[PDB]
Amino acid sequence: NRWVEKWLRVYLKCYINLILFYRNVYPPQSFDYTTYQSFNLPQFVPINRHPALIDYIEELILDVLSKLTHVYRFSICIINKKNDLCIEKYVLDFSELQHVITETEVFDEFRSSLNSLIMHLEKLPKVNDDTITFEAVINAIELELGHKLDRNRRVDSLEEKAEIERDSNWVKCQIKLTSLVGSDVGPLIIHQFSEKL
Amino acid sequence: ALRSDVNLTQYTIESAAFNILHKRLPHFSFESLTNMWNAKKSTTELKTVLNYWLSRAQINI
Amino acid sequence: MDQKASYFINEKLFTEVKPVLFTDLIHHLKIGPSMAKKLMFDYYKQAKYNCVVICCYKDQTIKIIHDLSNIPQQDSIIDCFIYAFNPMDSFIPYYDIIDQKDCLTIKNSYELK
Amino acid sequence: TTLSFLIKKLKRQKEYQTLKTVCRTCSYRYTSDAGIENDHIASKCNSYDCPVFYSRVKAERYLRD
Amino acid sequence: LHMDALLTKFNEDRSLQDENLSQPRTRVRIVDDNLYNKSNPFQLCYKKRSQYYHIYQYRLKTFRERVLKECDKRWDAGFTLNGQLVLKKDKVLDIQGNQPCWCVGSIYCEMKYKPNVLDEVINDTYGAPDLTKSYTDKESDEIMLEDESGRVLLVGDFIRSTPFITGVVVGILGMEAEAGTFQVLDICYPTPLPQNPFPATRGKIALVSGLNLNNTSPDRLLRLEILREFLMGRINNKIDDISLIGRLLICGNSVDFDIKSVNKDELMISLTEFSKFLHNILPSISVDIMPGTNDPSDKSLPQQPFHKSLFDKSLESYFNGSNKEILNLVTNPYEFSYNGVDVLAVSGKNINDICKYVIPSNDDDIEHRLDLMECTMKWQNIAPTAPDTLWCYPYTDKDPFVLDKWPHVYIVANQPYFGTRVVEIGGKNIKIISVPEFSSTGMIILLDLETLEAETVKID
Ligand code: SF4
Repeated sequence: NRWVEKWLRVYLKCYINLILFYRNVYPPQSFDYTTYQSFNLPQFVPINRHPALIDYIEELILDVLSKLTHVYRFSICIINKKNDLCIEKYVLDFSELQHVITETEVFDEFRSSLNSLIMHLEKLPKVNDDTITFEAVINAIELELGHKLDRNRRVDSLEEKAEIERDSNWVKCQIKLTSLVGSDVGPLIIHQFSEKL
Repeated sequence: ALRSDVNLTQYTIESAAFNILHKRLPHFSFESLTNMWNAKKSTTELKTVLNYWLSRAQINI
Repeated sequence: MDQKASYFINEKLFTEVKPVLFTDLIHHLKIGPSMAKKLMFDYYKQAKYNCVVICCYKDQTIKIIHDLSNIPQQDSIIDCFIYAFNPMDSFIPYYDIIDQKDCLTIKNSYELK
Repeated sequence: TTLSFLIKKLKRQKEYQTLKTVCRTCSYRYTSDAGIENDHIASKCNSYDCPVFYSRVKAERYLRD
Repeated sequence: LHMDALLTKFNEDRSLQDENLSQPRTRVRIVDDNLYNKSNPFQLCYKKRSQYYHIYQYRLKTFRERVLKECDKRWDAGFTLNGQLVLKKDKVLDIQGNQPCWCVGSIYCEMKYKPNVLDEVINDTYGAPDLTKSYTDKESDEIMLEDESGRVLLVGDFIRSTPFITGVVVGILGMEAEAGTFQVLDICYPTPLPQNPFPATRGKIALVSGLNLNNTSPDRLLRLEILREFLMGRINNKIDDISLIGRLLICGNSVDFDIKSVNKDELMISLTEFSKFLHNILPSISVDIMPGTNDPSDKSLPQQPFHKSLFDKSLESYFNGSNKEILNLVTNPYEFSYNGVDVLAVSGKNINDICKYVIPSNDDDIEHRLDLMECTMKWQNIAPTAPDTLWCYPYTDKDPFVLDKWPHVYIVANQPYFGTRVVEIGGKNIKIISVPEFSSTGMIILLDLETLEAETVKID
C-alpha cells in the first residue's frame, strides 16, 4: 500500500485508456501519445485530453483501489446502446493481490502486459462510432454497498464525503475466452483475461 | 468638463486618454524631462519630449 | 549458431512481447554486425510478426522503408538489411543501459580512468 | 529542489523580458526608435495609472533579491 | 524490384569480415586546445549579475576608432575623386557643399517589430495597451546617419542592395546633390582583425542541433537512436570512413518545453531520455554540449553550462573533472580550436532575434540568413540588437560580443534550412555554416578539418 497504490493506479489508467482508444469508443483526435499524466507512464500510451473523462477515470480508479481490499476481479464491459447487451468483456484478475522494489522491473512487466493487450486488440475488427459505449463491472469477496446512508451520514471532512459517495455510487447486478500475460512480479501478482462475442 | 461629463477616479490626462480614446500614454517625471531637454547629444531624447508634448496637446482636442 | 539465436528471438517475440533488434542479438551472442544481419535474414527465412527493413543509399543517406513497394533510387542502394522485427504495428522501441564490455567494434582512443 | 528553483527563475526572467519588451514598444510612440537607449527612455515611465509599471517594478524588486 | 529481392541481394552477399571485435579501430584523436589554456571569454559569474548604456558607449567608441583607422588606411590624403578633391569632416553638420567628403557616424533606421511576436507577448501581460496603435499612429522608410550632431538622409542605390541594422558604425563617403541628403559612392567597414594561420592524419566533426526531445514527439527518439547507431559504425559499416568523426557537437535545443506550464517530472524524464542516448554514444565518440534558447538555462545569449546535475547518476564517472575530453559542457558561444582550427559556434539566438523584426527597407530564405551572417561577421559585432538579445552586466569596459580575432568557420544553428557560404573580407577566408533543426529534416552536418568541406547526412 506504500508504493503499489501508484503502480496499480497508473496500470489501471493505461488499461482504461488503451481500451477506450483501440475500441473507438471516443474519437482518436481527442487522444494524444504522451508519457506524463501527473504520473510517469512506462510507455507512450494514447491518453485522452478531456477534463470530464479525466476526473471520471480518476474517481473510478480511486474507488477501485479503495475497494481492492475486498475486490478480486475488475471487468471493463463494452456494450451497445441500441440493445443493452454485452459485446466485449475485458477481465483483470486480482487473485489475492499478493497483499500485505525495482520499479523499473514493474514498469517492464506493465509494458509487456500493455504490449500483449495492444497485440490482442489489433486483431479485432474495426468498431464504429454512434453509441458503441462501455460500462464497468466489479466482483468483490464480501462487501455490501448502498446501505451506509441509514444514519444520514453527518459529514465532517472530505474523507467521509468521499467514502459515502463511493459506497453509494454502486448498484447490484447479476464466446471465445483469450488469456493474456499478466504481472509475475512479487508484490503485484496480476492476471489478465478477455472475452468476445 | 471631463469630470462633469465622465465619472472616473484619477482625472488625469493619461487616464482620460485611456478611458476615452483607448490610448495609453507613458508618463515621465519632471526631472527626467529636464535631463532630456538639456542633453547636447542624444537627439532621441529631444524627439521624445517633442512628441510627448505634441501628443499631450493633440489629446486635448 | 542459428539455433540459440532463433530461440532467443522467438522467446523475446512471443513469451516476453517486445520488439527485437540486431543490437540485442549482437550483445547476447557477442557477434559482429554483418553476422547479426545474416542471422536476422536466416530467421526471416523458413509468420506472426512485422519486419522493419532499412536501406542505406549513396551520399551517406539512410531511410526507413514503409510502403515496401516503391523503393526510390534502387540503383544507388549500397546496403539493405532487416533492422528489427516487431509483432505490433506501432514500432515505439525502448532503450536502456547496455554494458558493452566486449561487444564494441570501434573503441575510443581514450580510456576511462 | 534545484530544478524547481531554476524553473521559477526562468519564469521570472521570461516575465521580466516580456514586460521590458512591451514597455519598450509602448515608449516607441515617443522615441520612434527600436535600437539602444529605447529601454533607457522607457525605464523612467512612472505612470501610476498603468498596471504594467507595477508588475515591472515588482519583477525588478524580485530579481534584485 | 521488390524489397525481398534487394534483401536477398544484400544480406546474402554479406562479407562478414573485419568484425574482429577484439582489436577495434581507434577513433581519430581531436583535441580542443581551448579546454584549459586560459581566458574563458563568455564565462561570467551568475552571482555577480543600466549597464546597457555603458556597453553602448564603449562599443560605439571602439567601432568609431576602428572605422577611423579603416578610413585612414583607405581614404588617406591624396585619394582624389574623378573631378573633385576628396576631403574629411569631423561633424555630420559640416558636410554641406558641392564637394565629396568622408565622415563617421552611426546608422539609424525604423526596425519595426513583427506582429506575431507582438500578440505573442501581448497575450501574457495582464492588460497591456494595443501595441499595434504604436506603429499605426505615425505616418518610415529612410536611412539616416547620426553622428551626435545631426542626421542626414542617406539616399542612394548602393545602400538599397545592402542590409543594415540600427547601431552600426559606417564610414560612407558621398556628396549632397540638391538638399540635406548626402549621396553614397563607396561604403567602408572597420579594419580587418588578425586571423590565426591555417595549419597544414585529419578528422571530421559532426554537428547536430534542434533535437527537441519532448514527451509528446516519439519520432524524435527513433531518429536519435538511428543517429546513435549510425555514428557507432553499425549502420554504414564503413569503419574506414566513420572513424574519421572525432567528436560530436550538439549546438542547442536538446529539450523543448513551454516554461509557462511545466513540472519537474517532465524535465527529469526528458533529461533521463537524453542520458540514455548519452550513455550509448559516450564510450565511442566524444561529445560537445551547448545550450540554446529553449534549453533549461538562461534566456540571454552568454548562457552558462547547464549544471553538474540534471543527468543520470550513472554519468558521475564523466563529471569527475578528469575526463573532460570525452564530454565537454561549454557556454552558448565558444571559439573551439579543433587541432589549430578556430571555429565559433552560437545557439542562433542572435540571428533569430534579428529576423524577429520587420525592417521597411533592404528590398526568410537561405540567402537572406547567409547575408545576415556575413554582415554580422563583417561588423565585428555578434549581437547587433542589444536589449532583445543581451542581458544586464555582460562585462566591464571590454565587451565579449565585439569580435577581436576572426575565426576560420562561423557555425550557427537553430535555422530552418541548411547552407554554406565562403566569404572573403580583406584577404581572409571565413566559412559560414547554417545548421538546421534535428526534429524536422534532421540532417547531420559533417565538417572536415583538412579542406573545410561540409557534408550532409539525412535521416528519415
Ligand atoms: S508601463 Fe509605462 S511603458 Fe510600459 S506601457 Fe504602460 S506606460 Fe508605456
